[PDB]
Amino acid sequence: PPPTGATVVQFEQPRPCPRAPDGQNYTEGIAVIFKENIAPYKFKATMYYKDVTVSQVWFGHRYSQFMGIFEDRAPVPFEEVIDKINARGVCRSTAKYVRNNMESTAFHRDDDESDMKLKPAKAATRTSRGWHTTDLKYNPSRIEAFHRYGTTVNCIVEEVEARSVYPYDEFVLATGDFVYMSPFYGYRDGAHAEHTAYAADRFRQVDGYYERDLSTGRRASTPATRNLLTTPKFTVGWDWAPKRPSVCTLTKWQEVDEMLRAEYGPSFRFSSSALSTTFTTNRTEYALSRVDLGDCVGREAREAVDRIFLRRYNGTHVKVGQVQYYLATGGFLIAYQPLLSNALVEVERIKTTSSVEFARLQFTYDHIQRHVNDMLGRIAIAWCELQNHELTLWNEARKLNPNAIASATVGRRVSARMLGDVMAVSTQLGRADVTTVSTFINLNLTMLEDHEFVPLEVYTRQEIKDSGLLDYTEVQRRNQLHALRFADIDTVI
Amino acid sequence: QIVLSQSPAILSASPGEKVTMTCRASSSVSYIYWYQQKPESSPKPWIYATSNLASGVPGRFSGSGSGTSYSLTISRVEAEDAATYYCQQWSYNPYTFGGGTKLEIRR
Amino acid sequence: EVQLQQSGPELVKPGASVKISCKASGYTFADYTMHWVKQSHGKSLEWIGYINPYSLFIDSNQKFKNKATLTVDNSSYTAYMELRSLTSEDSAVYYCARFPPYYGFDSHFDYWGQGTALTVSS
Repeated sequence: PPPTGATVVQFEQPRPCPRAPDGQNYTEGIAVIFKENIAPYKFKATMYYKDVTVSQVWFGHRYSQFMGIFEDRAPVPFEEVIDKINARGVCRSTAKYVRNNMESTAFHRDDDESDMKLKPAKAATRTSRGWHTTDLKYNPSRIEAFHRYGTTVNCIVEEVEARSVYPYDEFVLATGDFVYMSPFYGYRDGAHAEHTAYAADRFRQVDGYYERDLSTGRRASTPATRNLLTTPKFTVGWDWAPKRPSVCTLTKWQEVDEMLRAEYGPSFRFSSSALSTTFTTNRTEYALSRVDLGDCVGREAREAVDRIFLRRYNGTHVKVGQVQYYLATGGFLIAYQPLLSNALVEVERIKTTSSVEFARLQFTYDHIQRHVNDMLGRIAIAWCELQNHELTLWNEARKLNPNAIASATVGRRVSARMLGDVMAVSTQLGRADVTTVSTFINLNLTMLEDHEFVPLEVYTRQEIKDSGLLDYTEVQRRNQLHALRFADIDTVI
Repeated sequence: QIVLSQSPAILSASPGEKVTMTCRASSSVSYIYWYQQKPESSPKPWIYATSNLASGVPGRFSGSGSGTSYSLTISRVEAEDAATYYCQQWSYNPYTFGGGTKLEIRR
Repeated sequence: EVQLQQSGPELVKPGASVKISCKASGYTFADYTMHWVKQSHGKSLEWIGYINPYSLFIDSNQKFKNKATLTVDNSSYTAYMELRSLTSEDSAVYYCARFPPYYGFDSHFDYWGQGTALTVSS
């Protein structure tokens, strides 16, 4: 409780205030995003073969018994698909072919050669168009106590769907038959650089080829280039098409009208608000000379950029430069067209991840971070401005009760006096509850509670495996155990 | 528009020795063909499918090659071999022939 | 034997039109294409085009898209070639040649006509 004189104290003077941060410069643009192509190349082929079946029948006294049924597929030759099947819708009743290094000849019904009409097969639900010649199997007539042979030749034409995967050196048919030739092989137009596993006399091309439909009989109007390959089981025909305009190893995934591009040091950051994704690329562009069989990219990007620009950015924006290409992390190729508003005109294979969730977690983290740092940056500016503004009131309250102001500022109960700054040295009944009024402004902030995220899947890996009807591993394990369950593979005689 | 540059334009050969011709193509062709022509006469098929001899040509003639480089050899040249030999492709449109090699014999 | 009998010599004025015939015998005419080649004096062989007598499909050289048109008389088994707007550079020997109606390793010009000497002069 003393006077004052020696020790003197001054108030801190207004502090420099944090400045509103610079802000991010986004380039607006149009983007199309490409992913790895997983779907095979699909094309239409026609199979041309003959079911040849010979039966051996023993004739008892009251019964007859098959002693053997030999079944074989025989290819129709090139001259018969051109001069009989396509010309007249007909097929010769004789199969002449090479099976086991021998020319075998089979006559239908063991009768002389006849041209037999191809007629539509019986209707099945999810099948394609097929045509055949005979409905019945020929068996020999009964004469007693003999073995007799009987031959059936059924000429079958069916239109099948064909599938090929990268590097497009083979293709499959819907029957399950591998063809070890590229779909794009040929003798014309530089197509001989492709892969074939067959001898050259098995493959022919026909220009000016006119399909005659086996049902309607109408010859086609536009000619085609017809490939024809004679495999040892069948002849397949398909229309030739060049490889590069018909194959792309990269598939269009998303078209986005509003793609913002930002600078992230050594990298670009490409964000979408519609997809709620953001991708990270390098600043240097990806060259389209690096993508193997990638001719679809620049064509499908340019077709989608100008369609979006004429529906969204026609009179409000202008393009800047040509389309730019960037390889994002996770295996996404982003084609990007930069834009600018009308008020401001002064080889390898890309492998794409199955999960895009890193880009959606990157969007949602950045969209919260930018809001929280903006709002808390304003509270930091407004707090420094308010504390520098209350010094005016502290300089006037100091001259009224110096004892109370120096005790609130120094830290301990201090008696005070001034000369230009504070000189300061250290220092009934009852009625505890009088009516009270608050000079305080309340502020009730609560905490964000702890949340727990459980594992959640819509379909598990076990549910996706048994979604199909037939498991090939499970059917081959059951069928190869047939001898071990019903026979004796050990005992002789 | 596949040019078939064919060398040498003139080829002298004493009867009995082996000689060879060349046919360079501007791009790769699936097969090269060969045709001889004697003056005031039609061309005749000589070698097809780059190596297969035609109907009635002697066994002293042979062909080889693939892609852009092709050749025509004679094992022991005779006096009846003096003709103009054209290489030919049909892999692109249009079909194009070579300029021609002409065998002279040195008696 | 396979024989391709061709028209013969023909002198013709400039600007006129001429029609060369190639007659076939010894084989079935409908399942072989029929080609036409040009040989100028002291020069090499140029291809013109073909026609399939069965399908009337025509593939041609675009250098001769205004000069040559091709047609087939199915009854007489003859192939025709019509040269239009004859200038001086059309003076050459023209041959007709047999070829398969497909493309394989075998597909070559196995038979040739004797030629027709065509002179555009006055």
